[PDB]
Amino acid sequence: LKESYLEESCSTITEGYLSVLRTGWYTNVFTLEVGDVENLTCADGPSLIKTELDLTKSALRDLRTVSADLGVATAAAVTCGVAIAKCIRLESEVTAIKNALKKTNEAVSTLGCGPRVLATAVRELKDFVSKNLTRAINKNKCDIPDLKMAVSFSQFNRRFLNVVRQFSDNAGITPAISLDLMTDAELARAVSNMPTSAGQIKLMLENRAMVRRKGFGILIGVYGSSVIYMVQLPIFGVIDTPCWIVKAAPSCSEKKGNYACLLREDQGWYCQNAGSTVYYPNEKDCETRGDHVFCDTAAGINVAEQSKECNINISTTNYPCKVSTGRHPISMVALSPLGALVACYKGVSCSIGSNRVGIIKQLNKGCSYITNQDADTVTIDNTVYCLSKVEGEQHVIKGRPVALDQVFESIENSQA
Amino acid sequence: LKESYLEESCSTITEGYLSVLRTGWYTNVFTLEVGDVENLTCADGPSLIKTELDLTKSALRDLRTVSADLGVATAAAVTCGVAIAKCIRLESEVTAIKNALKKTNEAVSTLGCGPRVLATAVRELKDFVSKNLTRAINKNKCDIPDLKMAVSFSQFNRRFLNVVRQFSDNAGITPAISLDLMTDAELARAVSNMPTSAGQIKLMLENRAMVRRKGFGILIGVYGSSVIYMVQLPIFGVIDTPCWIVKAAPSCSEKKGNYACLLREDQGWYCQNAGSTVYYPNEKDCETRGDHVFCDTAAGINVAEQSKECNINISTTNYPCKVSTGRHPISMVALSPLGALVACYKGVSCSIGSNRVGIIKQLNKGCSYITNQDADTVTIDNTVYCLSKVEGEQHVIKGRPVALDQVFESIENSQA
Amino acid sequence: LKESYLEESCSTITEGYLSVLRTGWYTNVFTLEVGDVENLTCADGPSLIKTELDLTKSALRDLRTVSADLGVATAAAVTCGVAIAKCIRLESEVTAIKNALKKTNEAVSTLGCGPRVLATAVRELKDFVSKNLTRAINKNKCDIPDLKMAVSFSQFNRRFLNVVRQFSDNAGITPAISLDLMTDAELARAVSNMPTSAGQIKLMLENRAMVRRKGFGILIGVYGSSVIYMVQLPIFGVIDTPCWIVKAAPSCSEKKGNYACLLREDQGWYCQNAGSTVYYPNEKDCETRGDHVFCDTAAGINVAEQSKECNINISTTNYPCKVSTGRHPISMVALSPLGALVACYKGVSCSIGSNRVGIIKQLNKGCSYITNQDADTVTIDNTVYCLSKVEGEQHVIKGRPVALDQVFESIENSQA
Repeated sequence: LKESYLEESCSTITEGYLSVLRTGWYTNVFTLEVGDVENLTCADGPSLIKTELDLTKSALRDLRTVSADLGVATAAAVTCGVAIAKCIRLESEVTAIKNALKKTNEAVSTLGCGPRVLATAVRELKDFVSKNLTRAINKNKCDIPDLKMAVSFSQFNRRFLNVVRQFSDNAGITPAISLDLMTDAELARAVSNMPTSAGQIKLMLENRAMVRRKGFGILIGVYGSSVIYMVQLPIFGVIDTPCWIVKAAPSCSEKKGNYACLLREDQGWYCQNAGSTVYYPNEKDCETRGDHVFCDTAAGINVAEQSKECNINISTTNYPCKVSTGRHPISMVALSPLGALVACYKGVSCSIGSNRVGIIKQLNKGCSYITNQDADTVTIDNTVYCLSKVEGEQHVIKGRPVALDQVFESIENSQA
Repeated sequence: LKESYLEESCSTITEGYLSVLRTGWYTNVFTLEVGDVENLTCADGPSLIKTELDLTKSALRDLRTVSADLGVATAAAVTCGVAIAKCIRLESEVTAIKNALKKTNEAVSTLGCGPRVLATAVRELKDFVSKNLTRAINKNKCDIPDLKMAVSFSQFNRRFLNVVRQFSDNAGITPAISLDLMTDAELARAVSNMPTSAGQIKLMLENRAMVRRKGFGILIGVYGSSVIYMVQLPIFGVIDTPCWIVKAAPSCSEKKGNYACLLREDQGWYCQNAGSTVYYPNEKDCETRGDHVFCDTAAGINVAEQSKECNINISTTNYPCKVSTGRHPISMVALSPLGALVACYKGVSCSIGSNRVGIIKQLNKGCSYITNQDADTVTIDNTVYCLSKVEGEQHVIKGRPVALDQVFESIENSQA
Repeated sequence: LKESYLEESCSTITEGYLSVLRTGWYTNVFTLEVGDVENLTCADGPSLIKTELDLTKSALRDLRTVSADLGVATAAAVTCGVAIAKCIRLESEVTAIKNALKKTNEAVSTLGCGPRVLATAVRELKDFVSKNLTRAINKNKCDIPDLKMAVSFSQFNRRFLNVVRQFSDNAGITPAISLDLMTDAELARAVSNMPTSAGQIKLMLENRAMVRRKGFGILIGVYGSSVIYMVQLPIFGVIDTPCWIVKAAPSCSEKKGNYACLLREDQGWYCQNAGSTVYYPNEKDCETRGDHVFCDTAAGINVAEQSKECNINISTTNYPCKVSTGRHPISMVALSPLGALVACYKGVSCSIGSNRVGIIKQLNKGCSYITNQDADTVTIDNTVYCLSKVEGEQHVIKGRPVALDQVFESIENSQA
């Protein structure tokens, strides 16, 4: 909640973060009973209930014609998911978990390889198909005067049909959990049943939309009158360790109308997990929510603890800070948590504006750091960048503005 | 509508374009009245209307469990969008705009920070919930013999449920405007109310599907019986300035079975806006529609006016034309507006075919330029490239085929 | 089904593949009859059937307000698709194919430019609109006591409305075929009608979900009471030629706490088609299904047959094997078909685990090759990588671990 501007490097650092680290996967297997619906037929000619039965059977048979045979964390995670659809048909665990879920609509159970996985039953469609609807469909009569029967049917199989749309349209693995895959109460029962300490399950529950976004779904298959799928939910088994984030902007010097520029390439996320610092170089591997930060940890890299020497004595530091270099001039804005680093050079015009006072001042050629208490908006030409009004303490560390040590090594080698 | 082939560089230039430049964002805030639907309950056991009420209340409460806390133009644009959802709950402007939209279903109004934003009301669901439906749900009786009441209910809340699907499934920010977020008449009222000159609003209206594609949606929140969302629509405030587009293909020379190749890296879009030339290096930042070109301008870079010297005297030119170089042979086709540059080298076979005459001739090893009046199709091996039949005048500029001046500087440095 | 581990290069090769090569596009044009539905109006005030008619007419008119004007294979393919929507409105082939599909609901016919394209009719909505429904809507009376009429209407136009959602939401070109664009029976009739030999159509039919994923849809337009769209289905006209796939992992050597590392950059897919070897460098250009491999061939590059000399004598080989080089240490796992190459260096811990025995052993610093019969899982720190249990024969080829010859050329040039 305390941000430091490195005057010496035209850069920012943002501190004060709590990890929410994805360390594992929780499997919520759902079983949707459709019922013995294949052995029902409408022979009283064309009918609305007949059209719904033919639609239901066509979507079900279309799902029975379905068969299977990236940033790093997700690929290791998918290898997990495949492992669980496999061990499922294994030893017909179906038969086992089937016996286990007749008894109840929600239960915990160790799978052949599964370490006590979650099983949730949704049987409304079979009971309706079996009880109310199948008695009205005995004797092959569907143009019944009971129009109520047709409307209950299209409403109750709607969840299954959209479920079929969601599985047929995405070739078996949705990237997240829709409210039709798992409602919120079922989502909450599954999130609540995860194996971690109290603060982690409670915190994951709060922001359960992130559990939705970071999880995904796998088709297991159709067996008779049973619909089977599984949802992989990220277990954020690690919370409240230090994280901090690093931003940087181009440092350019001009002599005689010509430019020499350099830029730090160590932007992105850093976290202190298990005695090492993990770098999440891409934005998408981590995600902020207020003061808490959600990261998939398998997406990070163990880097040496050496990054604080990149702030204190960056030229003279022992680990070589990686940088790139350039020969022709640029201009841009890298927005920061409590401001913006604005590199505004000849050829562009930059300004800061206020939602209360209007444009305050055009901003200077060179590297400038602007605070989000200072301005409400920044503009470069016609590109508009507005800014947040979030509060916290900011600080300036005075100093004059391939591995960077390979740039010093390249210059130093060419002159002797 | 006049294309020039640069024989001297194996390259094309396409001229004759009218800008449609995204210069701003128009905010269309929608208010969907759901009604006082929470205080209705069905106590006459399980029912179709009860299931619809429980579904409606579950989707609404699921949306009440929703909370928040890339090519450059879009990120600056999102900072806008966040600014507007913030200033909305501010000073409960809700209460203000609420007072303002009771009076009418469509109106203009300055927001606390909003410079006269658009407000659109859609109240059908509350009035139905309140008038026809709530009187039939008094006294907690839902298995009524009026089946008409249940069908009007599922049809009228369908817009809200798909609206809920669209907001719950995308974690609050859709990338575009579906016909369920904003119908065409509401889309047209909002596009029509934008702040620019007549030719721009009329032209944006024509191709309003691009306004759909370039805009996006933000969830604001649920308050009581009111549903609130906002749609950011791009204001293409700039039209009919010169744009032109540059394509290039590999120029390869062979000696003794060995290749030396070079390629211009200045492909992409160029526009003359406000005294500078803006380069849109990625295709997606600009989009053609006939003779008009749609660009998001915040996606471009002010480059010096020096690019025409890259055509006249490219080796000797003063700004250094950026190029890359290579040592091992390749082969490819870069399709152009009125043809194709085909670099066809040893190892591949290339041909042009006609939909009328069939294969005309196999095309030559080397760099060839083919016109879309010349052929209907071009093939390299089994990769098929067909071509358009669009008309306009083509011209050949005769000439023998890191910054390119850094390639001349590198060769020139190594021999003395 | 026989995998070779190159001990000499810390690398894997997987052999035993059957091509399923996308060599062409099959066009399935669908014609959906909506009926003369515009000339029907409901004047008996507000009604459910009236709301459905107004919705249907609003979605239809919204689709009448729709107008148009990447990894390489797809872009050449889209130029195909555009060619076919063009030649369609040409010579009003509509009128021709219209005459041709009155006679039947499915037929083959050469288009003006089309080489005998497929036409499929779906007319249920017009016949219902015309026969049962239009007689009940004569005399402008929609609040009829027949509630059955309203439910048949919303069910029958549902396919058209979701069809409209799918076309309005994606700006006219879906990336694949939903079950609502083409049901499985229509999908099967179209796949079955493709121009190739028996083994190819039969095999494509098996895994028709890949035909779905690799095809896409194009809006042609609305004319009166006729809905028109086309689906481009990939014709995998080539099957059962040799393919093989190459993986590699970093080879690192340490001296005095310092690292020198190199890595082969020739990972990806290789196929023997038409006398040349085609390289599919990106995963997405090819896709495995068991022992068969699905590739879009226009996505590949003709490379010289020289790659087997990259295995036998890679340092001394004549074509220069492309490699990159590095100066600072890394650590990672590249999973393989029958195992994993695990480069585990100082700073990380790696292990293999078993679903039966538990963690077997922590894995060694250095380059290790682990078989999927050997372990069920591998872990680096907290990043979990599990593994498959697929069977086949593995083999080790003993040997001590820019173009690679440019790395030998760079070292060799700097010392003399």
